Amino acid sequence: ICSVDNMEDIIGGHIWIGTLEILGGIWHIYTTPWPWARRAFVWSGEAYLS
Amino acid sequence: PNPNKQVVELNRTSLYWGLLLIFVLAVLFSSYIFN
Amino acid sequence: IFTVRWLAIHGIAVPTIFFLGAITAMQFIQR
Amino acid sequence: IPLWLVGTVVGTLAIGLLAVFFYGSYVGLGSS
Amino acid sequence: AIGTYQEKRTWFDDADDWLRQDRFVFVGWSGLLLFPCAYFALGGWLTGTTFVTSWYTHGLATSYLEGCNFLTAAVSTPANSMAHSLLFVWGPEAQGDFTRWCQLGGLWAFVALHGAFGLIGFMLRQFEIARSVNLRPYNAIAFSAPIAVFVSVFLIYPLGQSGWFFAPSFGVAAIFRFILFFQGFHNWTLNPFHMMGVAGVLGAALLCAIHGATVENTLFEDAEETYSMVTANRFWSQIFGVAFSNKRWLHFFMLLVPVTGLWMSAIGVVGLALNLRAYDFVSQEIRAAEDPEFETFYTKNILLNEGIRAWMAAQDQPHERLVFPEEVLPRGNAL
Amino acid sequence: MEALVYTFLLVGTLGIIFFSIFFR
Amino acid sequence: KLPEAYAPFAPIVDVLPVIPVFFILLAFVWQAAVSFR
Amino acid sequence: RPFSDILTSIRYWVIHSITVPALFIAGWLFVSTGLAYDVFGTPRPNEYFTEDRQEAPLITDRFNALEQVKKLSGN
Amino acid sequence: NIYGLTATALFIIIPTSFLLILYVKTA
Amino acid sequence: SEAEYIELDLPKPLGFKFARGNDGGAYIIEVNPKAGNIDARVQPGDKIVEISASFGSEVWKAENFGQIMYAIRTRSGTVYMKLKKNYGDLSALEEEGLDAAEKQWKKERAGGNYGAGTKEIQARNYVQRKENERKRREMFDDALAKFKENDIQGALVEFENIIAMEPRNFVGDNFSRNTPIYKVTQYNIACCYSMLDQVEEAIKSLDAAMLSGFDNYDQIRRDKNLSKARANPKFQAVLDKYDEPVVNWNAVKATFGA
Amino acid sequence: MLTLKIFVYTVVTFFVCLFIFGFLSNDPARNPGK
Amino acid sequence: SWLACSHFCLGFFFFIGHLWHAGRARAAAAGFEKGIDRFDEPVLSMRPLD
Amino acid sequence: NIELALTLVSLVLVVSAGPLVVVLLSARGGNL
Amino acid sequence: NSSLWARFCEWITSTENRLYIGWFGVIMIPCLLTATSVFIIAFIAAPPVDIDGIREPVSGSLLYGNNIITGAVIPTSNAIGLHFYPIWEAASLDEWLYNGGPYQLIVCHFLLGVYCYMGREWELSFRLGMRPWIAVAYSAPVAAASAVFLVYPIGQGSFSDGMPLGISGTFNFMIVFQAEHNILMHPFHMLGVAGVFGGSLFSAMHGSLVTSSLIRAHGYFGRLIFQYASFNNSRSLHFFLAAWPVIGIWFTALGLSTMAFNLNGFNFNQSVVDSQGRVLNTWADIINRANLGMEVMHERN
Ligand code: CLA
Ligand code: CLA
Ligand SMILES: C=Cc1c(C)c2cc3nc(c4c5[nH]c(cc6nc(cc1[nH]2)C(C)=C6CC)c(C)c5C(=O)[C@@H]4C(=O)OC)[C@@H](CCC(=O)OC/C=C(\C)CCC[C@H](C)CCC[C@H](C)CCCC(C)C)[C@@H]3C
Ligand SMILES: CC(C)=CCC/C(C)=C\CC/C(C)=C/CC/C(C)=C/CC/C(C)=C/CC/C(C)=C/CC/C(C)=C/CC/C(C)=C/CC/C(C)=C/CC1=CC(=O)C(C)=C(C)C1=O
Ligand SMILES: CCCCCCCCCCCCCCCC(=O)OC[C@H](COP(=O)(O)OC[C@@H](O)CO)OC(=O)CCCCCCCCCCCCCCC
Ligand code: HEM
Ligand SMILES: CC1=C(/C=C/C(C)=C/C=C/C(C)=C/C=C/C=C(C)/C=C/C=C(C)/C=C/C2=C(C)CCCC2(C)C)C(C)(C)CCC1
Ligand SMILES: CC1=C(/C=C/C(C)=C/C=C/C(C)=C/C=C/C=C(C)/C=C/C=C(C)/C=C/C2=C(C)CCCC2(C)C)C(C)(C)CCC1
Ligand SMILES: CC1=C(/C=C/C(C)=C/C=C/C(C)=C/C=C/C=C(C)/C=C/C=C(C)/C=C/C2=C(C)CCCC2(C)C)C(C)(C)CCC1
Ligand SMILES: [Fe+2]
Repeated sequence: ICSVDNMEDIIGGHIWIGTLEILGGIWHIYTTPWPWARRAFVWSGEAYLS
Repeated sequence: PNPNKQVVELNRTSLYWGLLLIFVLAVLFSSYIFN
Repeated sequence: IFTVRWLAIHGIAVPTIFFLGAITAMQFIQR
Repeated sequence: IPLWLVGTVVGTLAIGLLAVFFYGSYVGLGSS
Repeated sequence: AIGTYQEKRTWFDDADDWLRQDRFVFVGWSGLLLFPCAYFALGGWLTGTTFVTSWYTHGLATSYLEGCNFLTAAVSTPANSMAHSLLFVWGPEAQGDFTRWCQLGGLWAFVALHGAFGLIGFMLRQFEIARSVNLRPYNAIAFSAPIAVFVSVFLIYPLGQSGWFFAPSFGVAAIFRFILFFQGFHNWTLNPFHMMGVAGVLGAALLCAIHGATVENTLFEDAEETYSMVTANRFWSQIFGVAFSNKRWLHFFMLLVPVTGLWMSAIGVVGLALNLRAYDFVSQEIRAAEDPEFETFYTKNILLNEGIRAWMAAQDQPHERLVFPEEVLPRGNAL
Repeated sequence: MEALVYTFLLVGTLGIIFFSIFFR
Repeated sequence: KLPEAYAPFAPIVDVLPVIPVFFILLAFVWQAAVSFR
Repeated sequence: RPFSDILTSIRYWVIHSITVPALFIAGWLFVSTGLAYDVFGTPRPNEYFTEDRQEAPLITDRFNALEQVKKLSGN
Repeated sequence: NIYGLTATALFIIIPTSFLLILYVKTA
Repeated sequence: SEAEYIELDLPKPLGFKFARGNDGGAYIIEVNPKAGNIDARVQPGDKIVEISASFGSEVWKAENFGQIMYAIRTRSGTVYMKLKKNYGDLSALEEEGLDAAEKQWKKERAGGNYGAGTKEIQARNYVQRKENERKRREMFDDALAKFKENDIQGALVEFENIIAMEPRNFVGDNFSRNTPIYKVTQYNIACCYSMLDQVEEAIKSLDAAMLSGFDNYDQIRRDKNLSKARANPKFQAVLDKYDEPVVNWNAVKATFGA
Repeated sequence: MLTLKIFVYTVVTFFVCLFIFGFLSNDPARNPGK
Repeated sequence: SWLACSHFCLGFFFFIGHLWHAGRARAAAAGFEKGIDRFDEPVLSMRPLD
Repeated sequence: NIELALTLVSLVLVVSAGPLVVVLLSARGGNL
Repeated sequence: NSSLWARFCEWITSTENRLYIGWFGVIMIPCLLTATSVFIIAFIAAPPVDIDGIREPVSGSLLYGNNIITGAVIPTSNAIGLHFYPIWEAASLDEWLYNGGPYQLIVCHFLLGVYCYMGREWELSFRLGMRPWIAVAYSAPVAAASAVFLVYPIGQGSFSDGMPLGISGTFNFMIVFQAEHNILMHPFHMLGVAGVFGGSLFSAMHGSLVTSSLIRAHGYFGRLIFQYASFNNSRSLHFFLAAWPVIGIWFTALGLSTMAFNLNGFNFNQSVVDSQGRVLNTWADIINRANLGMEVMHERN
């Protein structure tokens, strides 16, 4: 991504990331992690900090 | 007789220590001895 | 009063303070 | 006098002396 | 009174009793040699870095008074004209004139000699304290390594050279100058003894870090050892392949690595004192000379050493009065 | 020759490593 | 430079950026006052 | 006697309130007045090079070096 | 270099043999 | 050195611990401070010889760990337990053989050395753990065979015994932190308790099973043996606690309007 | 060269897949006593 | 140069912090944060031959 | 000159803004 | 994973192996073995490499008239720069070897191997039930390796500037690096030298003190040094042993990373001047003269 060569690409990527982050936010507010997610991660404050 | 005599003990770890030391010195100093 | 620790601390400190004063003085020296 | 206050004062004076030394490092002799 | 077999009290007994009292600072008999000598070495270095100049010895202005900072301040070695004169305040040069004695660079000799005797006194202090509480003086034996390094590089090396001028001056930038001087002239990196010394130093740092990390990580939960030797042994057997099964031998190895490294470094610097240096491989030199296309990192190192020598000798050796014209100074584009 | 003796010394060192880590 | 209205207030600005270092030192000195509980 | 007691006590501060500034001022006068240059032989910024010598000084004589340094310096 | 080769061979041989015979004496 | 042979009766079972089944005995290791820890006869490791079952008219007197655990957990009434702790009532939960072997290892570990004594104890512990795993597998097979014979008492006793000798501070190759048999046995006792009318203890054991890395939720969803346990709402409560719904349908329903 | 490229890509993909699936296999860190 | 240097230093430090905190989080989840249990250890249950 | 004096005054006021709070808490209230 | 009733998963995580493989080892062992094999092969025999695209074939192979000390794996050609140069991009294997591709192969595989080595250290810290920060300590040499092999090429824009995989090559890289960035005068490398010297110092002191104490400590060190020892408890002493070299090497690696992006060491050239403005020499500008020699002799052109 360090090879972006025009503001058009930067703003398009920012549109995409903003939309994706909004969708992920409403997804995470309305969802609980899947069993594989609950199994593959340590769920503690220091784990999230890590 | 020999009232005070003790056979030298050199366990396996000391053997490998000595062999490694000798071979390391050899690889280090061969490039200079050959010159 | 004039203990060994007293002598050591003073020998280390009095020259230290004098040298700190000298260094600070030469900080604002000409040129 | 509290010991912690003494330590704070000593540290502040030491920081001031260090700042003076660096200032001289940037102005005066040894500054080019 | 007090003694081996009803020995009358003498002055020596009183002096020994006073010198070995459990006060804040253990003075001991070796204290009489350590404290004056070490104190005067530190004071001489600090005074030289603060006030005394190097203008008349090295043609440099190296002190806080002249405008140098901590890094560039140093107690420069005497001029090469002084050769190996110890430069006493009462010597045939600077006959009692403290000002001129400082100008002659004799302050470096003061610091170096008083520091050598302070190191001797500190080793004797280690011996005395070890005997006081009845412990083996392995710390004194360990300190034999830094004493060997100091004697080799600050005393034996200049003694083998043309004078004190080429000793390492007591300063950060001056020590860097000494290091680059060895690189350029002696090819001290290529010396196998320096190689062994750097291997020992890096291995000692590795041992320090690894031992600390493992002892802190193999600690026991909540007279007895506080960490699991078996756990560390298993971890290193199954990670690296070799592990220490004995704490005694482990700590002795930690002692032995840096000491051996520094001692081999001292031997190498003794060799360099006589210019007995592993500078070049004659076979590679002749191969490069006969074959211009042939080139390796060793030949490049020799070229860099030549560059250092030729470009630095003009200012680093004023006594030689070398004036290299621009056309003869070695350059990369001139190869 | 010179390269072969260097390689022999290096492979001997590697063999010592292997024996030390495995042949306890 | 700063706008003219704030021109006399240059010196205070010159010490503003260093204040986070003063905050970490403040945490340390507060702990010292607490005596490192 | 211990560090905490001795530094906490006001006796230390009052006895050293007139000494530590005295030593600092002593150093300041030692430097500013130029006595450091005179006693330690450090040349002043305006006397590194003389009219006779316009390069870094060099001392050649080993024994007769006192006079050589006297000549090389301003004296 | 005949001298260097001989010296390297001797340095490899004699101390290795000394250590090995010591091990045979007491393992 | 006569045994106290005291008697203790309390409602349900709180503020108590248990020992391993390696010695085929049950001992109260400690009393939990969260509940009524007051106990004159159960203040230390007491080998409870007899434990009457409230449901059964007769008073059981077996010394097996599984028998006593079944009696104490199945009986919701006061019941009764005969603690046969000695006069000293010393902590002897780990009977083993003796400390002569461990003496060398302790002396060698205090000195920070590995050597051979630690190696000897390592080999002893390895063979002991292998034998323990083999015995647990054999007991599980026997319990399943009795299950095929429809003997809930014996199967439950065997499962409790299997869970008894769980290796303390276990660390599996795959970071299990629990023997593979542990979760299976916990789920099996959960279902057996559920179909034996002990709904509350069944839910507690199912929670223990889930805590010990049990992931076969779908099996729990469809299991007639656990059907009775599904009657209690605490079953769904613990299922939600350990298996939350992926998508909060109620949340989107609530936000569908305002 | 293309055959070597495909072989190396396959090897790297296989090893990375083994790594990821293996860490997904390891049981989650839990405290037996709490 | 200043941005690259400072942010590389900060990124390296924060990766080291990830290592530290992730190790500590796994230890806390598994109960190894305090240390090795003195009464018994995972090593003491393994075959002596490493 | 005057700007440097103002900068020094601001610096010392900043440097005291925190120690003032901690000493006030240590003396007044005692919470700290 | 899950191969033949999860037997492969059991074996990879099995601690009964003489050397614990682990899931991080699944990537370390192939990467490290590939790097080892390619390094051995290149050191023993490899055609000379144009370390710079001036078409000067520097030779670092033993068969090409080199010894162990001089032999090295030459950095990748400056023409390649930071471009990815595996075997399949070169027109032929001879061209790949002639441009120094083995150096990128070894460096990439070795960096992945050391990262997975930190990973294995964590894995066996967790498996054996101990506190996992040996990986954090090992991150220091790994950080320095990345700085000299990866970060410095990134900052300088070419893998030709990475440290050669050799001894004489290492010395040449160090001499060049001092020439171009004044490594000695940079405070981070100064801190790293302090870290290494103090690591050796504390290793020697700890070894001596523990050896003397093990008759079958605190008072001896207390009377020896006048400020006594703060780390009276052994746990604090061992943490200090871990921390000093580790953070020293962290900081020297970071210093090198900064110089990769052209942030050199302290430049005190002409720091002190005469009243008339004449430059007065110090040790700084003698170091500068040495650096000038190294710089001019480096630029073979
Ligand atoms: C920083 C922001 C952030 C964070 C911390 C999380 C955290 C989480 N998400 Mg959320 N998510 C986010 C942003 C975020 N998400 C966004 C923006 C979206 C919209 C696309 C989603 C959509 C989303 C869904 C749909 C789901 C999650 C899930 C999860 C959980 C499982 C772990 C995970 O994400 O996979 C860790 C990563 C992987 C498993 C593999 C990554 C695969 C990507 C596509 C590969 C791309 C590689 C790329 C080409 C090269 C990268 C180079 C360099 C960065 C290395 C975890 C709680 C899951 C969950 O538990 O449910 C709640 C789930 O089902 N997330
Ligand atoms: C007690 C610790 C101690 C030690 C070991 C040293 C050691 C040294 N100092 Mg230091 N010094 C010390 C304390 C010490 N000093 C103190 C307290 C001061 C402050 C006054 C100084 C001030 C000082 C200066 C200013 C200088 C030194 C110098 C020296 C060196 C040369 C000294 C020398 O050979 O003449 C002294 C040696 C002797 C007196 C020989 C001792 C042997 C016996 C006791 C004398 C003979 C007695 C005998 C019965 C009579 C014989 C008669 C005969 C002639 C017929 C040497 C490294 C000089 C040097 O090298 O610097 C570059 C230097 O310039 N020192
Ligand atoms: C540059 C690196 C370095 C320094 C600075 C250093 C310093 C020290 N190590 C000591 C100890 C040790 N060093 C040891 C192993 C090692 N030490 C090493 C490297 C070093 N050791 C290495 C590599 C090893 C491994 C072998 C051991 C085993 C010990 C100890 O027992 C001892 C200790 O307790 O550790 C804390 C102390 C000596 C006692 C004393 O105050 O001197 C007393 C004598 C004096 C002061 C006179 C000598 C004066 C010298 C000549 C310098 C004078 C000039 C200036 C003061 C310095 C100029 C500096 C410029 C160059 C920048 C001191 C803190
Ligand atoms: C073609 C090919 C192959 C190329 C060849 C490559 C080549 C070009 C170079 C190699 C040539 C070569 C070998 C040159 C180097 C030669 C050299 C100079 C050698 C130095 C020789 C020497 C005698 C020097 C004297 C100083 C000396 C003794 C140094 C020794 C260094 C040394 C071995 C350090 C220790 C290293 C190390 C990794 C230790 C780890 C040990 C370890 C696992 C302990 C951890 C641990 C900690 C605990 O706390 C506890 C409790 C336990 C239990 C425990 O375990
Ligand atoms: C006359 C013709 C013959 C002449 C032969 C002259 C040479 C003979 C001696 C040869 C050397 C023997 C050495 C034995 C070596 C040996 O067996 O040591 C063993 C010994 C430790 O002894 P222990 O405490 O194990 O003793 C237990 C007893 O039962 C036996 O020692 O080590 C030491 O005490 C000193 C340190 C040596 C070991 C460390 C060396 C440094 C590490 C190696 C460096 C290279 C590694 C790579 C670094 C990058
Ligand atoms: C010529 C200069 C000085 C003189 C004459 C002097 C005098 C004294 C006196 C009279 C005491 C009281 C000791 C007692 O009551 O037992 C003392 C103690 C002390 N002074 Fe100084 N002082 C000087 C310089 C300094 C300096 C510059 C410092 C610090 C930078 C300092 C730090 C101390 C300390 C730490 C003590 C405590 C010593 C102990 O408790 O044994 N002194 N000094
Ligand atoms: C704005 C921008 C853009 C774009 C952007 C984008 C497109 C982004 C994306 C992003 C993304 C897409 C990201 C991703 C990420 C991912 C990650 C980061 C992952 C991780 C993973 C992990 C970490 C894992 C782990 C694990 C596993 C493997 C399993 C087992 C367990 C564990 C946990 C270990 C453009 C260029 C246009 C423009 C400019 C900039
Ligand atoms: C904008 C503003 C301002 C301000 C602000 C702020 C935010 C401030 C802050 C401030 C602060 C926040 C401060 C702080 C300070 C601090 C200090 C001053 C500290 C010190 C410390 C010390 C001195 C220490 C020491 C030590 C330690 C570290 C511990 C241990 C011991 C010792 C002693 C070593 C002004 C007013 C200008 C104006 C208006 C508004
Ligand atoms: C008789 C004699 C002599 C002697 C002398 C002396 C003995 C001297 C001493 C001196 C001294 C004894 C000095 C001292 C000084 C000191 C100083 C100069 C210091 C400084 C310090 C500093 C700078 C610090 C800093 C810091 C910082 C800021 C960081 C944090 C912490 C600290 C605090 C570390 C003479 C040479 C004359 C002559 C000959 C003989
Ligand atoms: Fe230790």
